[PDB]
Amino acid sequence: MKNFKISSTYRAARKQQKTANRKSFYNDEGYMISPSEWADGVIKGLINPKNSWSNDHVKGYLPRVSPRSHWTKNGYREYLGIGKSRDIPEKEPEVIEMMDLELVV
Amino acid sequence: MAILTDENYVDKAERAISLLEKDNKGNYLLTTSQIRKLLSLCSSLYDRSKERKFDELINDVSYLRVQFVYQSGRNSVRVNRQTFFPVKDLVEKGQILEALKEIKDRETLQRFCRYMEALVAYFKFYGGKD
Amino acid sequence: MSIITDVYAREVLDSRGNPTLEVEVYTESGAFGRGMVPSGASTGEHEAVELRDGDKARYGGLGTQKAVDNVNNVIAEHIIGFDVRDQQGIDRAMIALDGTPNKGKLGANAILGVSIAVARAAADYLEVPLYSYLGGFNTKVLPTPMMNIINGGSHSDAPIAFQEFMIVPAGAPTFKEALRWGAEIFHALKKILKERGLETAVGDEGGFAPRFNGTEDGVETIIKAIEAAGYVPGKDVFIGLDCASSEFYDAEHKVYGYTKFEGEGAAVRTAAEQIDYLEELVNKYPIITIEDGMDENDWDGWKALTERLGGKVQLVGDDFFVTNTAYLEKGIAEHAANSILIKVNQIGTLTETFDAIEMAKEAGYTAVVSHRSGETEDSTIADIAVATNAGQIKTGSLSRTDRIAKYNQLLRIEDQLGEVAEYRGLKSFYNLKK
Amino acid sequence: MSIITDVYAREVLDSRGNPTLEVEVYTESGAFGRGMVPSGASTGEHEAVELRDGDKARYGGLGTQKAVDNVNNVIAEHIIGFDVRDQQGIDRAMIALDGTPNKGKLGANAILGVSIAVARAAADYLEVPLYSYLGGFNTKVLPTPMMNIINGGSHSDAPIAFQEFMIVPAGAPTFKEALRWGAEIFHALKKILKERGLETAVGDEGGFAPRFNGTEDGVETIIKAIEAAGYVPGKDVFIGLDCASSEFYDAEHKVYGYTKFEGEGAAVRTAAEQIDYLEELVNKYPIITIEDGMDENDWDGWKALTERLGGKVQLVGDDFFVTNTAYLEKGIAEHAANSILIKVNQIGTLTETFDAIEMAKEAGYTAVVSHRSGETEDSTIADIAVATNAGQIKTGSLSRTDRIAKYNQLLRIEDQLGEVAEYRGLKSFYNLKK
Amino acid sequence: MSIITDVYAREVLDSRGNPTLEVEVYTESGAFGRGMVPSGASTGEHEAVELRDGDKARYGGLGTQKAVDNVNNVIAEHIIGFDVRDQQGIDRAMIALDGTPNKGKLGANAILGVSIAVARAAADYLEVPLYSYLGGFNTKVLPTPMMNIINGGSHSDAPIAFQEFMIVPAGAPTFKEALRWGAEIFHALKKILKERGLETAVGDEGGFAPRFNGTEDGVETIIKAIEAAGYVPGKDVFIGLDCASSEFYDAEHKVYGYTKFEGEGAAVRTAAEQIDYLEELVNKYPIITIEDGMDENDWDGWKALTERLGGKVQLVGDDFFVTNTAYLEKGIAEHAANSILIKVNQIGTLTETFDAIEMAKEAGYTAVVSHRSGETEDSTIADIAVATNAGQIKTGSLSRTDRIAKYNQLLRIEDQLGEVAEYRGLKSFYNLKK
Repeated sequence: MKNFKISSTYRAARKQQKTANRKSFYNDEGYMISPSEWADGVIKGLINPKNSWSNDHVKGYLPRVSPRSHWTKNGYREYLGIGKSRDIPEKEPEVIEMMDLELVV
Repeated sequence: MAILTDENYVDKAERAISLLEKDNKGNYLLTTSQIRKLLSLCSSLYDRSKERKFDELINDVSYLRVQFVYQSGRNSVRVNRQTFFPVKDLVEKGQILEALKEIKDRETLQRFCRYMEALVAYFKFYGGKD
Repeated sequence: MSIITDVYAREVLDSRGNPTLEVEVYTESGAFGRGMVPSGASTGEHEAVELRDGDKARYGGLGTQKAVDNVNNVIAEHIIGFDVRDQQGIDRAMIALDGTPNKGKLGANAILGVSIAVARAAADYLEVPLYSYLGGFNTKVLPTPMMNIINGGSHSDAPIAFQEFMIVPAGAPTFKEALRWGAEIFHALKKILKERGLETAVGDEGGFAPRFNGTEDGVETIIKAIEAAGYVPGKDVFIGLDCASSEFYDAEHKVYGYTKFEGEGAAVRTAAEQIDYLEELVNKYPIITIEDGMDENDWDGWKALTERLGGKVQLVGDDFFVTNTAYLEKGIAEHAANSILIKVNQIGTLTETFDAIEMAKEAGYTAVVSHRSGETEDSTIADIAVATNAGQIKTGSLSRTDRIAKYNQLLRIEDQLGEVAEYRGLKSFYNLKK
Repeated sequence: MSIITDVYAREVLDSRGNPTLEVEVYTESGAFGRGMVPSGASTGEHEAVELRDGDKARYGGLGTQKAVDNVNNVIAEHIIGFDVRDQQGIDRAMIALDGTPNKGKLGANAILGVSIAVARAAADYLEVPLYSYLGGFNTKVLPTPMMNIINGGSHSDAPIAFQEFMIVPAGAPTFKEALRWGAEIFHALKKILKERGLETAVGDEGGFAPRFNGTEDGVETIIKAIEAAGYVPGKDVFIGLDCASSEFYDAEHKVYGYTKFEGEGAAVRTAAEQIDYLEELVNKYPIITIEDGMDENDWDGWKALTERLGGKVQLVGDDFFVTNTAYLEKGIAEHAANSILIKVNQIGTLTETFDAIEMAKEAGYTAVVSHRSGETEDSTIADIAVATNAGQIKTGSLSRTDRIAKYNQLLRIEDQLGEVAEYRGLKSFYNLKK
Repeated sequence: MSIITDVYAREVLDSRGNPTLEVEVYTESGAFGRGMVPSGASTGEHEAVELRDGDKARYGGLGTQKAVDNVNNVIAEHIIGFDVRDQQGIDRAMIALDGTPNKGKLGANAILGVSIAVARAAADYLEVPLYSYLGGFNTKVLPTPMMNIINGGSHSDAPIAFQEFMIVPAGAPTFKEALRWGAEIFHALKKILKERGLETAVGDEGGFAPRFNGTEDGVETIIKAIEAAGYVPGKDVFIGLDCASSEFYDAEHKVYGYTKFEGEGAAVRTAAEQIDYLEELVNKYPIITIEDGMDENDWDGWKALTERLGGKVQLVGDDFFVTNTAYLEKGIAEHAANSILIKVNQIGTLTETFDAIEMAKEAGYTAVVSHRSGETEDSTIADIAVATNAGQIKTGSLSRTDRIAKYNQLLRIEDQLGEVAEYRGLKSFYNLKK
C-alpha cells in the first residue's frame, strides 16, 4: 500500500471517537478474548501480537483513504497512480450472438 | 524381511497410532476427513484384488502411493501458531510407504489393506474425529 | 497529534549497576516522554513484583529483557492509539492487560515505566511542567526533605539496630536554604568522621556507615555535626529514624531482638519495651520522625505506638503498608501510624500512587514520596511530591547523583514557581498536633 | 525561529554536595537546551578556572552565584539574538567577552554551561541527536570504556601509591556486552571483597577503596574478579592504571617517592627506576593503559617512558596536558605520551574541546573523554565521545548515577545507531602497534 | 516530510564530453538534492568499477544508460521510504543491494550519485550548509590547494616523465589570498610561455602541457613564474609533483624506465636510484609533496622512500592505496607513505570515503581530497574537504570551471564561516615534522 494513504478526516474521526481506546483482542483462531488472556497468549507465543486486535469501529461512512502524492522530475506534485494506471485498452469485449433468448420485461 | 506380517499388523497399527501427535488438550490432530480418499482407494484396491490378477493392479498401487505422498504433503493443521501435518505423521509412524514398497502379489496387497483397516480402526478407538 | 504512535522499552542500568528498563513514548506530533524505573523487589506477597529474567548467565539473573519484551510486544500494541493525556485510561488498560493483583505477568516495572513515560509525554505535548500536568494549577508546596545521613542495621557493620538516621531541615525559610543546610551538615559530619578516624565512603543512598558505639552515639554525633554547621537542633534541624524493626524482629517469640545487629549482649526488647525505648529516644533527642518502629505484622504494637507517641512524633509505615490501599485503609481504621511511605514501583502505576496519596491525605496522614536503593537519573518523584502538595520527601543523602537529581529538580521547580512557591517546614507535618 | 531568545543560569548541586550551575537556552520556536557543568578546579596555571563565590558563610566558599549572575547579566545580553546553530560564533563571542586566557573574568563553568546549553538547544531545534549535530553524519563508533574499579593514593588509606585502577573490556563484541562484562566483574569483585572482610562502600567515582597490601595485591584481586566473572584477562578484559605520579613526586630531589602513600618502607625511585617499575608491571600483568605515569613537569621522563613503553601500552597525559592545545602540541613535538585525557571543563568550550580532540587525532594520539570528580546528571560527554569517534571514554565505575548516566546514554546511542553501530575494542587503540 | 519519495537519474555529460549520470532526490516535504558523478574507471582489480553501456554505436561504448536504469528501477524502489538523514543506513542498504565488493552489479557511479543526492537533500531539509551536515559544527579549516600548473608524462608530448607539477601557496594568510596567488602565478607562467613561444592551450585538468626540455626546466620555469608574480619560492609558494611512477615502471625488470617519456638516452633508475633522484630533486627545489613516487606494487621501495623523505616531504599514494581501506591498513602497518589521495568515486559512497579519511587521520596521514580527470559542475568535494578539516585539496588548475567550481565553493564556504574560517597553510601538513 503505497499509492494511497490514510485520510486526515478518518484519522480525526478515529482520534476523537476514541475507537483505539476500545480494542478487541483475538487468539490465533480469530476468536474474541479478554485482554488478560490475549497478553498471556502473546507472552507464551501462542498469539501473534501484530494481527490479533481491532480498533473498534468508526461511524459515518467516511472515506478511510486518500490518494498519495509524489514529486515529478520538474518539481511538480502528482498523484502516485494517476500516470502509471494503464497503457493498453485490454483489447476486449466479445459480442456473443444470443438472438434466441426470451427476455423478461 | 517384511515390516507387515499376519501376526503383527494389528499390534503394529496399535503402536503406530498411539504415537500420533496430540493437541495440548489431548485430542488427535488427525481427522478422518484428511484420510478419506486414501481409505476409499485402499478399500477399492482390496475389493479389486479378489477378482483381478496382480499384474492388472499395477497402476492402482502406484496411484495409491502417489495419493499417499500428496495427502501427507498437503494436509496441515495449525493450532497455537504451530503447524503440524497429521497425515505425514501417520504415514511415517505407520511406515505406510515402506509397506507399500513390499507389495508384490495379492497376499501382500491384502495384508497392507488390512493394515490400513487396523490403523483407522484403532484411530477411531482412541477418540479420532470425523 | 496527541495520539501515542510509539512505545519502546530498552534495558539500562540503575544506580547499583543492576539492570532496569526505560520506556520512551512518542506521539503523533512529536511529543516525547522517557520514564526510567527504579529497582524494586521481584518477590513480594502483597506488593507489586518486577519481572526479572532469572538467567544466571546474564547479569547474575537480574536482566530485564523479559519486561522489555512485554513492553515492546504486549503493552505497545494495546497503548499505541491512545491519547497521551489519557493517563487514567492507559493505566487501567495496562492493569486489565496484566490481569493479576501483583502485576507479575507483565511486570510492575514495565507498567510503571510506561506510566511515567506517558505522563512525561503528555506534559511535553501540553508544554506544561510535569507537576502542573500531574497536580493541576494549585501546585506550590516544596517538600521538606529527610536527608539520610547515617546508616546502620543491615547496611553497616556497626552495632546499630536502626537502619537509617536522617536530618530534617524543617526550620529553613525556603527549599534552597534547606538544601544548603543539609549539604553543610553533611560536610560537617564528613569532617567530624575524618577527625574521629571513622569510615567516610558513602553507601547506596549516599550516607555514611561508620563504626559507632551505638544508636545514641550516632544521634549525638549527628547533633554535633548540626551544631558545627551552625544550626540549632530541635529548632532548625530535627532527627528522623528508619528503624526497620522487621529486620530484627523475632516473629515466633514476639520480641524485637536487638542482638541481631548489636552483638550477643544487646538488650532484647518486647513490644512495650520497644514502645518506651522509642519514647526515651524521643525525649532525649530532637526526633520528629520514626519509620518502621514496629514489625509489619505487629498491628497491636503499631496501635500502641500511635497511642503513645503519635501526637508529637510522625510514625511512618513503609513496610507496614507497602503503598497498598487496603493496608492503608486498614491502618486508618485501627489508628495505626500517622504517615505512609509512598513508593511508586511498589504499586506500579501513577494513578494508583495518587490514589494512595489522596487516601492518606484524607485521613490526616502524611504521604512521604520515597526513593529506592537502586535509582536512576529520572526525577519524577520530585514532580509527584510537588504535584500532590505532600510537603515531605525522602530521596536520600547529599552525595550521589541518583539522590542529587531529585534535589536539583526540586530547585528547578522552586525557581519556576517563583514567588508562589511555599516551603512550610514544620507546617508540613500536619499529622502532628501544634 | 532558531534565534536565541532566553539564556538563564541557576545554581544546582553536583555529585559531591558541592554547588555548580546549570544553564537553560530557549530559542524563538521553543527549542530548549540545558547544560550542567561538572565541578573542576578554580586554581590552575594554564587550565581554565571556575568562578566560586568564596563566601565562607554559604556552602563553605563553594557557591556559584557569581557565575550564575555572570550568565544572567553579562553573557545573556550578548548571546541573545544569535542563531542557535552558530556554536563556533557563540563560543568565540564568549571567549572574546571574557578576554582572559584562563577565562577567569566570567568563569569557565559559566562559559561551558552556555556552550553545552546552546549545542543541545541547536540539536533540539534540528530534531537530531546531539552526537549527529556535534560530529556530523558519520558518527558510529561506541567508545571503549575504562571502568575504574579500585582506588588508592589520596582516595584511599591503603598503601597503594597509584591513584586508581581500571578494567578495559576491549574484547567485547558490542558496547552492551562490554557494559555487562564490567557490571559482572564489579559484582564479582564486591563479593570477593566481602569474603576477605574488606570495605564495600564506594568512593567518588563509584569504585571500591579497600585496604589492600599493595599495588600487586589490588591488580591480582582485579584479575581474580575478572576470572570469577568468567572472562579471560589479556584477551577479553585488560587493566589500566592512573598512577597520578604528580601526587608523590618530589620536585626538589627529582624522585618519585612512594613513601607518601606506601609507608616508610616504600621505594624511592628516579625517572629511570620509575620507568623500569612501570615496564615490569606491564610485563607482569595485562596492562594496556598507564595514565600520568610520570610527573606533569618531568618532560625527559615522559619522553623516555614513551620511547620505552609507547609501542605496546597507551600512555595518557592527564595532568601533563591539562586539555591544553599548547601543551599537547609541545608533547606531540617531543614524542611525549600517545594519548590525552580530554576534560571538557578544563578548556572551557565545546569548540576548543573538539579542536583538542582533532589535533590529537591528527597527531596519531587517542582522545579519551573523561569525567570529573564532581559530576552531574548531564551526559554530554557520551555524545562527545560518539560524535568525535574517539573510541575511548573514562566515565567512572558502575555504582553511581553520575557515572551510570553516561553508560545509559551510550546504550541509547548504540540502540539508535543500530546496524551501523561499531564497537572496535582493541582496534580503538590505534596509537599502538598490533 | 524527510522521507525519500522520489529518486530520478539521467544521463549528462562530463568535462571531457563523455557521458556520466546525475541523480536527483525529492523528500516528502519537497527537500531536493542533486548529485553529479565524476568520470572514473570501469576496470581495476581492487577499486570500485563504474557501469557503462558497452554499445559502441552510442558514445563509443561510454554511455551510462545502464547505471541510470539501475538507479531508476533497482535503487529507487529500495531507497524510497528511507529517512533522508539516514545516510549511513541508505549507503549500507545500497552496498548490500549491490552484493559485490567492487560494486560492479549496480555500478559504483550510480551508488555514489545516490549517496551525494541523499546527502544534499538531507542538508537542504535541515536548512544547513552541506559541510555542516557532513562534518558537524566544528568545520572551519579551508584546505590548502595543490593546483596543477604544468603537465607531462602521458598528458604531454614534452620529454617529461612526471605526470603533474603543482603550486602550493601554503604561506598565504587566507584561502582568498591563496587563490589570488595561484591565479596570478598561472597568468605569469602563461606570459612566460607565450614569450618563450611555447603552447598556451590547456589540457583536461586546466593546466598547460608545453614542450619543455625536462623536469628541471619545468620546475625552473615554475619558480621563475612564482618570482615574476612577486612571491618567494620556498616561503610563500611550494612545488609539488605527481610522478605517476606506475606508468614508466617495468615490472619484469623491476626498474623505473624514464625512456618511455624522456627519450632514448633517458636514465634508467632502480628503486634506490629513484629514491636518490627524488631526494636530489627535493634538495634542489622547494618540493613539499610527491605523489606516486613509486609503483603501486613496489611496497619495499615505498617503505624505503618513506624512511628517507618521509620526515620532510609529504608522500601521497594515489595508485598505491587507490583510496582502499585494506591497502591503507597495510600501508599504515608497513610505514608506507604518509598521505592518501581520496577519490570519492573509487569507493562509491560518502560513508566509506569519510571512513577512509578518519582512518588515515588516526594514523597521522593526511587525506587529500582529489578530483578526477573528467569532472562536473558539482563541487561536493570542496564541502567534503572542509567538513573533515582535511586541510589539503587537489582540485585542478585555474582555467576551467570543472575546477573553478570547487574553488568558488571554497570561496563561498570561507565567506560563510566568517571570522571562524581558518587557513592553516603550512601547518596543514601535520604528517611532517616541526
